[PDB]
Amino acid sequence: SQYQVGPLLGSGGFGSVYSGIRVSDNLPVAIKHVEKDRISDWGELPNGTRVPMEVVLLKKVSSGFSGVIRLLDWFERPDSFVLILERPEPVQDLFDFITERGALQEELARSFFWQVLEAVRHCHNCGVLHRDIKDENILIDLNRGELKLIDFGSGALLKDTVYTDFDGTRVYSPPEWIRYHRYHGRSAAVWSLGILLYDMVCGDIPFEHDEEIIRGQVFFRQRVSSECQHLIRWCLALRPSDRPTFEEIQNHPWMQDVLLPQETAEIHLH
Ligand SMILES: COc1ccc2c(c1CN1CCNCC1)O/C(=C\c1c[nH]c3cnccc13)C2=O
Repeated sequence: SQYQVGPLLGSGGFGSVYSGIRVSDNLPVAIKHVEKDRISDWGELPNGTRVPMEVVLLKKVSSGFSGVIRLLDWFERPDSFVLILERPEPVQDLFDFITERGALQEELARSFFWQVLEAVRHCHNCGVLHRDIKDENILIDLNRGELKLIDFGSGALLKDTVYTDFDGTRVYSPPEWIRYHRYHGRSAAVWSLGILLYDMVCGDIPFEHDEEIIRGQVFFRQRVSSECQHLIRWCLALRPSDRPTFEEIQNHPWMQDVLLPQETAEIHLH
């Protein structure tokens, strides 16, 4: 009615995502159907309405501009919720991008990683923990060179105490989760960021099995500068408290002289 539904973009047990167009202005959107009986975590709006937590989280971060995909609207159905999400065009997710082009040049990896950090910082500042940071949940606006974080379906309100639930991606999950089913938000995020950064510069993730994660030894399969290797190994410290803060990551020498998004697009995407 209010949207022209296009092709399916992806699906899972959570539900399904379609490309779409808002009739009123031809604005590109994504349409996410979320099955009610597969929602683990429910939240509340002021009005008291139960909604998926993702709706709560998205509202907390969809204020203003950011590298987070914005929730434009949402609807309730008898057995599902429907989320209307911002859709840049043309886009490609980071997983497909790395698949097509292999390991990224460090200058490009630096630009992308920096934008992800800024997006994650925005989330934390808004009281939101994403909990599933990975290449598939990152969209690249190919024209503007801007990255967007998506899928807060595994996320949670940020807190300073321990989390005992996790339904994000295992190979991006920290050793303390694998072992003790316990983690703290920021340090677990930093671990996933380490996995992400390795993924960008090596063209694949560093760990496949639980035992490799808890061993935490990083082998580099591509030529990577010593500074980048150092940042990666720091983010992947076995002890959570040994991991850097976001500020320490962004002040790391490897992170200096980041390209602007449009510069990034001009050199690397055009
Ligand atoms: C299994 O597929 C899923 C699952 C969850 C979400 C999702 C997709 C579809 N793609 C996403 C990219 N990686 C491959 C799978 O998309 C989302 C949000 C979106 C907001 N705006 C957009 C624009 N284009 C595509 C997507 C979205 C989601 O939460």
